Amino acid sequence: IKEMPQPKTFGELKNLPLLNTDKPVQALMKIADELGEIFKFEAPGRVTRYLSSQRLIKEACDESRFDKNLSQALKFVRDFAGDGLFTSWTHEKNWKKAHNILLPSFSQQAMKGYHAMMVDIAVQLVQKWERLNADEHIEVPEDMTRLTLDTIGLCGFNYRFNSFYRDQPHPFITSMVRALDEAMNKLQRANPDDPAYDENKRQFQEDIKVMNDLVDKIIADRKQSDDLLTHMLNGKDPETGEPLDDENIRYQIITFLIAGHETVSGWLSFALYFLVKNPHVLQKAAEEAARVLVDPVPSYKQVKQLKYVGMVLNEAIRLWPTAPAFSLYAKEDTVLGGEYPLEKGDELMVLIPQLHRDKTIWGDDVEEFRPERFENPSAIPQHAFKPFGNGQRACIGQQFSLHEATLVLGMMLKHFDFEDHTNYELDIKETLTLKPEGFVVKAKSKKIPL
Amino acid sequence: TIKEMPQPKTFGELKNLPLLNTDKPVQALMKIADELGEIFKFEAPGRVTRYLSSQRLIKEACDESRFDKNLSQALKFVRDFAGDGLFTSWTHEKNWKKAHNILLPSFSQQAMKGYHAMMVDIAVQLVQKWERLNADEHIEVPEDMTRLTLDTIGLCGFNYRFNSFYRDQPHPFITSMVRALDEAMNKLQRANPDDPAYDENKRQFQEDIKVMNDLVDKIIADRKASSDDLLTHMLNGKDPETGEPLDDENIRYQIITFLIAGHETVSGWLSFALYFLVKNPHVLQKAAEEAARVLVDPVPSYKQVKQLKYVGMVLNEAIRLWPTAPAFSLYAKEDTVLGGEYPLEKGDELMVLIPQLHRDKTIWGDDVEEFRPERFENPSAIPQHAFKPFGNGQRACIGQQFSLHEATLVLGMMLKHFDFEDHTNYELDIKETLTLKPEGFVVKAKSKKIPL
Ligand code: FDE
Ligand code: FDE
Repeated sequence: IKEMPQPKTFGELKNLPLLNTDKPVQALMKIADELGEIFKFEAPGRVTRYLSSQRLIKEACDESRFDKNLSQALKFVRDFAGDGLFTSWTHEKNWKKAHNILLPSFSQQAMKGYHAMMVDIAVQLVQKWERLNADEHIEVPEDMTRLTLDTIGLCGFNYRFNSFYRDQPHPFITSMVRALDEAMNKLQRANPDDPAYDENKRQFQEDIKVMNDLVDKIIADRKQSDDLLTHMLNGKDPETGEPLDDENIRYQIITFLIAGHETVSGWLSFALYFLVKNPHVLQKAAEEAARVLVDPVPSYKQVKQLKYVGMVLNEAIRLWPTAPAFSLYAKEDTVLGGEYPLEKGDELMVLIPQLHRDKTIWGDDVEEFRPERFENPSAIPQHAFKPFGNGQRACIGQQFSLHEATLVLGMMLKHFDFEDHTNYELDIKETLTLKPEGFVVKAKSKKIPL
Repeated sequence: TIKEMPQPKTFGELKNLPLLNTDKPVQALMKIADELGEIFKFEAPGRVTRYLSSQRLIKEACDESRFDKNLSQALKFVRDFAGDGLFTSWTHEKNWKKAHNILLPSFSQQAMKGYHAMMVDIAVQLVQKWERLNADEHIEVPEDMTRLTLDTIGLCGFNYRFNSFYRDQPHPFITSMVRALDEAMNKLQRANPDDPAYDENKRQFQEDIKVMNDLVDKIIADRKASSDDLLTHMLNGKDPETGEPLDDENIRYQIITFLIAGHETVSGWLSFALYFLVKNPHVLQKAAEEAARVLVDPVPSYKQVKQLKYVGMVLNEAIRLWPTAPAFSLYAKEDTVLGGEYPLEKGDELMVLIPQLHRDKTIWGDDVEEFRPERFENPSAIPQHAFKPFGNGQRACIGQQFSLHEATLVLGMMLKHFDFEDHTNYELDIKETLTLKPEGFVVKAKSKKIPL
């Protein structure tokens, strides 16, 4: 039962200066590489422990001892998402209520309903790229969020953002980035009440009104369908017989627009990066897509058969998990790993990109992109691969993402050949999530019609 | 016949508490009363209470020899900032009867003639706000009603001007007060009060207590500068029974109590009164007939307000359907049997479900859900204890004369100066803090172009 490592302190500022970058998650990974499986991290008022090894995280994922915690990041995001599924505490009224009301919308059969609409937007993406003249290129992260925002909008709410009819980023997304960017910058503000932050605070509200105005436009377009929005309005709580409060329903819409398109958007962009940097892996998935997608538009069953594309997807999110961390707190007093005592209420952070690079589980080539590690999904021991959270607070849209990413990635491989014409150097922008910045490619159409 | 009491589904050691995990508990209890009848038991971990809905038993609960006002768990939570004020006091406490005798003079008929000028001040400000809206704009009723009623309690009670109509967003006192009242209501439904989910709530609650006290510190200090209003009786008056004036801790509680109770239920009341009228245009047209008839001066006099009797009936039929203070609690002085059927031990508590009492078919007929102001044309015809929107007995509402005069004046001038359009076909949505208000009620107002 020994003492815990800790990085450099700056007097009364503690460890806060060490995350004084636009890339805090990558700075924590360096500290993890420098200090190991666990280290203590102090801020003016907060203290947290970062876990990097599967040995300690395996006990942290035990729901008998640990419960989902709202990190200082989520408490700031709660300023515009409120008590929706992502930023809710487990033991507060609306998490249980809404979790059970929304869960039918993510069943395997609900996915069959989404498929036609997912195919709608994916065809729009293929048609955008097929109409590029020979000199033009593609901005990967921008066209992916065009697609992922449109999917969550059409399937969830029957609302058309028409992102492909906008050369500019969609206004909802542009202020959302600023709101998520603001939240992350507040984690680095020592004294958030300095007058210097008065422009920053007023812009922050300006961006929330933009997010709420769109939601009221989504609500006004309804009040003919059995989508996710019908379920928010109509589902009863079995114990009380009542539907979700209107203020919560606005909160869940925001949550799904954000969590339901950004992490999928980063995902697809990373998968395209690793393919275009590993050209043999790209032709093996291109062979599978040419084999399985035999129709002008894909069917639901065909997506289920793109086994190798799926492994590409799992190996990308292993290397770069687009939601990079989740937080826990100590239900009751306990000792961690038989060496580290924790009092009730002590907080842990699972550093997901560090868990997925644990040499002791994945072998001594953790940093290489090898999709063939997931040819045997069962081989990997429990709690070693945690890109979607843990337990009852794990990602509810866990199958929706996989189907959307697989379908979209499948059709791109069927219809285009991709050249990394600039020799792109991977640069990971951090909002609270991860995405490659300025990643561009060229796509020669294989001239297969739709 | 002595009989066992109805009780809805139980959820283990949580008892009946899961049933009220909603944003609108009073309308949920009206659903339970509708299905289990005139009385049911409701259990929570530490507490037990029985909810009454029918006049036959509620007239029995209104017997002051057997039952005395009880502080429900909701009132005990408000006591965290209302303290020893009139509303959160036990009848047997030293500071209830003391403060009651000191402040009751301020709500007399003789005081009412003095307030009339100040009420007109606020009311004219509201009229002028609506006359200066551009053609496309609309009116959010509860927000402008709180602007009116709060400015009224400030000026009439403390000679203090909140200037709520010179503000775009709510007054900061109003936001901190509602968040405090919202907290108090939500602590009632909460299973595990030490869960980390509630640290922000405890923080924010304390943040909201300091702002309400700071504002009271501004009112008290602003007088040490400078009258014969309610605050003068608080500071200078002495109790006629004991010859003691009020404790300085207690005076701070009385100012808070009157800021809350002296504007919140009147603003909801007017909002509902305006709601039912845009929904019954024959009733609305009849009420503007009387206001155009009686209010012949640019501003109304005290005598003219007392001559608006149909407008008053509109207000009474409004508050029957939606009593903005929806319940009050009682406890049993001694062991007694209620209705000859339900035995109660000494100290057991009761709750009066006022919107259900006002929905008794045995008293009001088979159209209790219809908005008919003409039930109040015959003042004597109502049975006793059938209409209890202002509490009971010695703990009844001290300002019901005050509220009625304020509400009737404002409702009267609105009818004289405007035509009201329900341009959205507004669907009634009743937000619950601990009181009742319509939430998103909006209307448009055509100026009748009558000068002031
Ligand atoms: C719609 C959608 C879509 C999606 C996607 C995704 C991707 C790609 C990735 C991801 C992730 C994730 N998620 Fe995700 N997602 C979603 C969602 C969600 C929600 C709602 C949540 C929360 C849940 C609960 O709690 O209930 C999540 C969730 C999630 C998580 C966890 C959180 C915490 O904090 O714990 C993670 C890690 N997600 N994700
Ligand atoms: C100033 C003012 C104004 C007013 C108004 C009103 C309206 C509109 C309604 C109402 C109500 C009421 N209230 Fe009212 N109000 C007031 C007040 C008051 C007070 C102070 C009280 C307490 C009394 C004794 O107890 O002493 C009341 C009170 C009252 C009541 C009772 C409570 C109990 O718990 O019992 C009720 C129900 N209120 N309200």
